[PDB]
Amino acid sequence: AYTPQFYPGATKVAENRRNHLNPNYELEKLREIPDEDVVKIMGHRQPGEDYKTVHPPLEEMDFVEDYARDLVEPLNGAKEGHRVRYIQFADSMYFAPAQPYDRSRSYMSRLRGVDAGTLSGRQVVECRESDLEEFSKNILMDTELFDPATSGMRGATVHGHSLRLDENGMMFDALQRCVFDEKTGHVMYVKDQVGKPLDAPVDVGEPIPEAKLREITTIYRNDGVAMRADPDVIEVVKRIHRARTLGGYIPTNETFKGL
Amino acid sequence: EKRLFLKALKEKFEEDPKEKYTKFYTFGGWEQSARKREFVEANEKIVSEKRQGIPLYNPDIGVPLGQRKLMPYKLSNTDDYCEGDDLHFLNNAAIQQLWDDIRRTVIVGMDTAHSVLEKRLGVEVTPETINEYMHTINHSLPGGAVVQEHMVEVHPSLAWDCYARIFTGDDELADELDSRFLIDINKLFPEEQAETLKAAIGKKTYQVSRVPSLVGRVCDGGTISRWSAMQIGMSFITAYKLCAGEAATADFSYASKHADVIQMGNALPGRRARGPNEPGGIRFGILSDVVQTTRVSEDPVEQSLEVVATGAALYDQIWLGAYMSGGIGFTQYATASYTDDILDDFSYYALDYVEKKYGRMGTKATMDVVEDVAGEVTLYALEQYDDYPALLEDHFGGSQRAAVAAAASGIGVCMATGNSNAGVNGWYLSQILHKEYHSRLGFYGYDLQDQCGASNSLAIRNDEAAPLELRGPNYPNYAMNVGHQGEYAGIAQAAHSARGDAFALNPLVKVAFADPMLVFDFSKPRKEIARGALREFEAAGERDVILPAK
Amino acid sequence: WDDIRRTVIVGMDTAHSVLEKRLGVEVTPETINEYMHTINHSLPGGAVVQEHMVEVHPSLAWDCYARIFTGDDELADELDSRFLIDINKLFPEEQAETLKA
Amino acid sequence: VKYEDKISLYDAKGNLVAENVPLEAISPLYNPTIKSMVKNIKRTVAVNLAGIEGTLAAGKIGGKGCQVPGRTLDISAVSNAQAIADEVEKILKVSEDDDTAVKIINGGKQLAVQVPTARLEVAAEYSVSMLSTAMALKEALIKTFNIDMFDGSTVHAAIVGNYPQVMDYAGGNIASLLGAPSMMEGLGYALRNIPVNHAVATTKKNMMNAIAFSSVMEQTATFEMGDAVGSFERQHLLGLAYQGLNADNLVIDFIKANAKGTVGSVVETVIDRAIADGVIVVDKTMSSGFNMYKPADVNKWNAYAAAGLVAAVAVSCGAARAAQNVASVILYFNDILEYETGLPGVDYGRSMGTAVGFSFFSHSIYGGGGPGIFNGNHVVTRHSKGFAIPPVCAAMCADAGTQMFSPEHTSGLVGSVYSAFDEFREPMKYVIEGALSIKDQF
Amino acid sequence: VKYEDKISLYDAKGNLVAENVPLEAISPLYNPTIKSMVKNIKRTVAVNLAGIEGTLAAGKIGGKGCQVPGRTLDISAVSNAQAIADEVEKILKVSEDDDTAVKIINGGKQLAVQVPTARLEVAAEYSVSMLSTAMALKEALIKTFNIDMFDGSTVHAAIVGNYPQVMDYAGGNIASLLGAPSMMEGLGYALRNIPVNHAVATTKKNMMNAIAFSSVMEQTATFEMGDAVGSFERQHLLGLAYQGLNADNLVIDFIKANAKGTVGSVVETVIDRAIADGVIVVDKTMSSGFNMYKPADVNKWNAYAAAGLVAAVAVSCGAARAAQNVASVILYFNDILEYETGLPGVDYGRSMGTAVGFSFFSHSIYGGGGPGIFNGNHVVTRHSKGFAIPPVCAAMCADAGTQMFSPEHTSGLVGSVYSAFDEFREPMKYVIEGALSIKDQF
Ligand code: F43
Ligand SMILES: C[C@@H](OP(=O)(O)O)[C@H](NC(=O)CCCCCCS)C(=O)O
Ligand SMILES: O=S(=O)(O)CCS
Repeated sequence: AYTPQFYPGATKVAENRRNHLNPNYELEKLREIPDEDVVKIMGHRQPGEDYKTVHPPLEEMDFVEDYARDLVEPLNGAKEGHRVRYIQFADSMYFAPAQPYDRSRSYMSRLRGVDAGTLSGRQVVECRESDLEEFSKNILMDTELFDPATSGMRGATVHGHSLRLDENGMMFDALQRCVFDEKTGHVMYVKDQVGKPLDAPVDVGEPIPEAKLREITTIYRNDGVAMRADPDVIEVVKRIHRARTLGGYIPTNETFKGL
Repeated sequence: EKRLFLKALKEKFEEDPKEKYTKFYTFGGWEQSARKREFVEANEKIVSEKRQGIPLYNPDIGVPLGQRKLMPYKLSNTDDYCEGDDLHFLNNAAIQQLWDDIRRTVIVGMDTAHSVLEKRLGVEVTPETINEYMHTINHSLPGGAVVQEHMVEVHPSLAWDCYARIFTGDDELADELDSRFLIDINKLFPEEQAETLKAAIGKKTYQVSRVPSLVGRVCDGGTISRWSAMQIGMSFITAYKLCAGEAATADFSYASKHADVIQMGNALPGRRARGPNEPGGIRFGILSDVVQTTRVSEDPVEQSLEVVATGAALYDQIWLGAYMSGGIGFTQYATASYTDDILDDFSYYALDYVEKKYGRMGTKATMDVVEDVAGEVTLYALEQYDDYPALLEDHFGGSQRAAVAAAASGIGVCMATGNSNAGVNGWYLSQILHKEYHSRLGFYGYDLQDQCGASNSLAIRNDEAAPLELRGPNYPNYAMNVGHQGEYAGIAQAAHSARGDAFALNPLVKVAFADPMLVFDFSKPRKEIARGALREFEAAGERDVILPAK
Repeated sequence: WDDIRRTVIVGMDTAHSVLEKRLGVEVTPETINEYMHTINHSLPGGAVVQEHMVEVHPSLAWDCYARIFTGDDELADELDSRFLIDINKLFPEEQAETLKA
Repeated sequence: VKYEDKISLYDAKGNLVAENVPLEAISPLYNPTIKSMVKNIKRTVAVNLAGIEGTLAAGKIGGKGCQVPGRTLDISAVSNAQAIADEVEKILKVSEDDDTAVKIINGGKQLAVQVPTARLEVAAEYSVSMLSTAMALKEALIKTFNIDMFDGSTVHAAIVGNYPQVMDYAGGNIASLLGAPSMMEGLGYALRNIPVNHAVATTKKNMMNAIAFSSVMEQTATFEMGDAVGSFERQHLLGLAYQGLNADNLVIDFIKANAKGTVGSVVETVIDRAIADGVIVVDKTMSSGFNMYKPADVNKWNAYAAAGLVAAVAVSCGAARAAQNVASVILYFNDILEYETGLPGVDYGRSMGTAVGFSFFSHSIYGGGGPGIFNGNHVVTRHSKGFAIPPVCAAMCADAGTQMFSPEHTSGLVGSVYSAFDEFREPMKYVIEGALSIKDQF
Repeated sequence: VKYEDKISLYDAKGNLVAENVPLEAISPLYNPTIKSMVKNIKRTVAVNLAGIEGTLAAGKIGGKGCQVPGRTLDISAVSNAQAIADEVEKILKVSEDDDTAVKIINGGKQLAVQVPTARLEVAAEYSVSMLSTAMALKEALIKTFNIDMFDGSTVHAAIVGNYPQVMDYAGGNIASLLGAPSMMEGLGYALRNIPVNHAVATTKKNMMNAIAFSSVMEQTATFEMGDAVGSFERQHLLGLAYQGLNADNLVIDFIKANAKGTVGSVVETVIDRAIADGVIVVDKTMSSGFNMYKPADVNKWNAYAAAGLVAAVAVSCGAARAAQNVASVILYFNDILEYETGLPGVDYGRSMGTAVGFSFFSHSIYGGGGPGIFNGNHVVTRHSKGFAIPPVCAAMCADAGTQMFSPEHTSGLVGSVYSAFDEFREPMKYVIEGALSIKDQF
């Protein structure tokens, strides 16, 4: 068959991007946050109530006989008719281990039936609620993809991805959903991602140290490693740009001889 | 190292610009800014007096503002600072007058009208008759009715900004005409630029009608052409005593107000339905010709950057900010192209790199020059954001960095090659290289035209091909998204600033906006936006003489 | 002409249905009053999210109002009268009944 | 059959051609000639190669007064011409037995390209012709002279002109008889875009042929608008037959009877003919004389009045030998007829309203242009459903060169392109022949 | 003839139909089914008789929340639907064998009319169908129920909402698959003005049939816009064949190979198939070990990527059973394909950018809405020439009811009217038959 190569580049950041893109790569486990804590942090529902419904289950409702549609198996939240909810992260530009385009690409190459959207200050994932909670707790929270200092889950008022970190190494948060306690050294969540305060603070764990953050980040920086140290990614980008330009001009084999 | 943006970073940030750490949540909220406090007192007074208790402005509800330091904003090449609220187009009268002066401008040629008067109507056309016509149209254009006291007229102080001007490439007609209402090309332009513009225009005479600003305030942009045409026809049948009831008058009406009319913008179709003289219809070359920096400066980077500032303040702040979306708008989406010298430093680096490697204009536009120039400028601009945390904090939005770096790269390519489509191709390559560098690009919009562009920059298909001077906000890729249209016009200017051209697309637009009688002078667009931010810009269109004082 | 030009009427019934059945958010007259308080701040040009945002001068937007009227008398009863256009108070009785019908 | 009306067909010289022709034989839904003109108008594109060469040489791309320095291409389109035409024909070719026709006009300086009907059979609108011709011409110019990849935008701007920014062909050198479908006054108004001057120049300044061309386009457009549907179809067919195609020699007879006459004499002859043919009868006589008249056949009376309107315009504008009289003649023909008989005028006052429109459009400083640029896709002239425009063709044909908007000044390219087709140069003769070919099927 | 590459043909079930079919057999300029679809889509009009009765009974003329008190008419159009349809057929008939059909749908509640082809042969555009149907319906309602002369204006307002004032059909009870020509955002965009919900409701929520319908309409539009002429034609022909008709069964095979997979697994399946078929080859191997790829066939690689894009959309939106994932899947299929292979995207990044704007206007405050209201004429989804809309149609077919603006909410009259015709409902099984009919003519 064909063996994938995911991304170009020989640098450490390109290797981290390849590891995030690879679905057969096991992400390193760093935390252990229970499912109820992640559910109460997302703020969509309290742990204990049933999943609300946006449409009846696929077994109860009737559909037409579509051959191409019915040979793709659905998510468990799809056949139960669960509503579509969101989890949204803000990633700092100062050596956060996950980055918005990197996350999007990794989530589209790893998860099934998800809507990934990238921005400068935020990256959002939309999926069925039960599946969203499952993959959020299993992958997005307690892995190398998350750092409680440089990455915060903010459903609204996202600001701080390009701002300087504070004296505790934590990202700026106008709503202050995330707090740092010095007597334990951990990081606590006092509000959900929307901003509503919780009944009790929930501990997510200690922040990842900066030296570890340098070797697991997926962003190019002058103070870290730069794109000038990785000319292969720049060459691939220039090749993609030239191929786009030549295909837009005249889409023939003769035009692509000057590639 | 010495950087052009460093001084604004020292003034705006208490901490060192290279320092990676700071503190927040200790600025008192919105009370740190005098503009917000003034807004609060004005809101309480306005509610209690006019609104009879209906709430208008409630800073307590919504986001708690002022959690971080609300930085002031410099204006590039100017030594003055202002808050960001002063740069909003609703709070800045200079930006409103910038759009008002463009909207109220119609250029009409008078050579077919003179030929019809001489031959078909049998009326001699002398410079004295042209002076008489100019007096008549200057009386009649604002609200005037010639020798008809019974006719209802507009108050003259209500239309003090209205003027009717004339210019011509014919030199002896120019010195035989009155200098009261003449746009003199020879004394407003350098000698080589004046010769080039006279050669491009020819031996033809054109009139510039500046419809009063209040007409554009009450009505729309398509009102201006009808107003100017009607007043031109009335002044022509008054100054030259002609019968207004024969078919020869209809032929003369076509020759005088429907033959050589130059409009600022075209009408827009479909869901973006608008009339002429609206900012979606203004091409990038026309806006490059509106800005007059080639008159007073020889630096190509400054010539391109004034067009960048004007295009930002029009397309992103007014057109897309209100005309297409509305609300708070996209003010600091656009001011980041003209607040600090970040774009100035990046563009000057691009010019220096191009001059060292390829000369001023020493290379034919090929692919390899576009790739290496755009890549070098993009890498420099992104590492400048990397090693200056204050620079990253100033341009907090990834859109308010992508545009700046890509504008610098496109400006450098347009210096090196002189082709505007090569410059926009360099822009698109810079955008995708930015995306792969930071794993980030603008808002969530923001690169419909930057992944598509690569293929449509040199396309030849019907709805995909256009020179960048002929492109505008109605170009299908550029129709919706903020942060591109203003910098595209600077790239179009940078193609002609590299050649030292007197104009970009229209010589008549270039001469018309050199008029000293304009309230907004387009020679220094950055300086007047500073004046409107400091509340020292006297705008037009105010109905102070028809309103009570209490 | 300015008052006619600046007037836009939007039916807030599909939005309530989107809130109720797509997002699972209940819509009460208390939430409608909170929404009216919010939109009377946001429509002139105030900031509700997005820290480090500029706002327009309230002196230039004193004529900006966001109003609500309902053909439902029960909803119009526990609605804040500051933002409410009352059909029963502003119209004669027969005209009010015809308009509500 | 559904219409029992029979017409006798006459040529432009007033000689009889055939008798007892059914009224639907000249219908746009039945006549093969009218179908052929509609298809040919939909698929014919005029290309100005000399304009392209001049625009590219001076860098005059854009619009009025627009010039881009540095974007100048020195190609020789007129000198090559045949090679460019062959390349355009090869690109536009679908089958080998295609109707693709790129012919050379005025020695290489113009092209008259006809795109095949295969590309129009799968098109919802007629704009496929101009866009396909523009694409083929761009490819032919890029391949013939080795244009650099960075100048294809300049070539596109020279050919089409500001299209992605301005939804029109403004500063280009490619033209068609029909405008953009998004630039119509109303829905179904595409066929009322040909001005009077284009019709006059296509027919080589022939009176009856220009009248027939304008009437055929206007009434086919009323069929396209849905106006001539149901109870209005008979009135529009009668209007077409009697106003444009000289049914029963009415226009020629009225002109011959009023060679020395005025508009009022034309009105008198029209009333006399309508009384003699039984179209109108006396309704009642008032106390002060003035026997009122009512129509025994309403649509036939409208057709008679329209034929008399054309004849009155011809008589007055042949007396004056000037085309400036059209508005007054239509207006006061309708006024005099109405207050002479108590009968409605042509199109029940719509012709008079359109004449008032012509008056304020061609006789004042509020006006613009002359009568030669009158077309039904204008807000001034749209109100009459094909009853006020064909007389303007007779007026411009009777003009002795005293109009600024002469057909020579505005429609030379249109005449040189569309005069080659026989059904366009002489629409009257070939429409009559097409009606004769389908007589027996009714 | 000029293209020597052959394709196979498979149905919607993945079963082989025929082999060695030439590429031009599915061309819009050659395929009889595509020509018949374009001809029938221009003459078919959807009529809401129950909507007409409800509008007249309550005086709901005007549009959104508009009532005119006093202009209330009480008619029984649903009960007299047979007589109304007979009168409409009588009015619209040209000859006696003309393809005029007025069929009754939902027990008189809806009416599906087909105006004759001969009425459209002499029309420059497609607006003749709706205007002619409106006039025929007005006459049928006036003469069926003896409506007063002063209420025919109310009847017109009920049938067409505000047409003389608003150049559209908004408040009326008449509709068509194509939009008004005044709403076109570019010339030749008439076939691009079919929203996704209309195509989904027309095909009765069948995924492959909706993909075929949207692909046929979009690529026929690219032929109409002049985009797919000359050297650009082969790319659009292969895009129509592979993305829309599953020529080499690429779509079905990719979906079957990724039944429990993600977008990335579809990407690797596409790259593996393209390598195995010889479409792409290794250009160079870099110092990092990255294998840069180049296309041995540019247009075939384009078609393979487009088919894989449709397959990835189907896989992800069948896993989620929600239609809000199209923009993300179209974005990141291309985004990871380009940086996995070094190859350009589906439409050289014109379609990834379409997804970047679709992701804007499907998840923001600034406009757009649900995926079902977009179309090729929309300013957000016009940039990809027939390579991004059939994925949206497939995703809306895979939606289980998570969208507020569903095809049931948006296209109820249009879907029920246009699903009654076999050619519109199942375009796959008839386009394949039309290709088989002309397989031997190349
Ligand atoms: C709610 C939205 C969705 C939408 O359609 N627009 C919003 C909000 C909107 C509102 C702000 C309302 C207010 O003041 O409360 C307006 C002004 C549009 C309007 N006319 O109402 C706006 N944004 Ni937005 N918006 C902006 C920006 C941005 C950048 C912020 C960068 C970052 O720090 O994360 C991000 C995009 C991103 O995904 O990266 C952004 C997002 C968003 N923007 C997201 C989510 C905001 C969140 O924080 O919860 N804006 C900027 O990048 C700067 C320019 C700024 C615009 C106003 C100005 O120019 O002053 C403003 C423009
Ligand atoms: C998509 C379309 O909106 P509709 O779908 O037509 O409502 C279109 N939007 C825009 O172009 C918005 C432009 C400015 C808002 C975003 C700026 S980044 C418009 O307003 O007509
Ligand atoms: O977040 S969005 O990109 O949707 C809008 C930012 S102004």
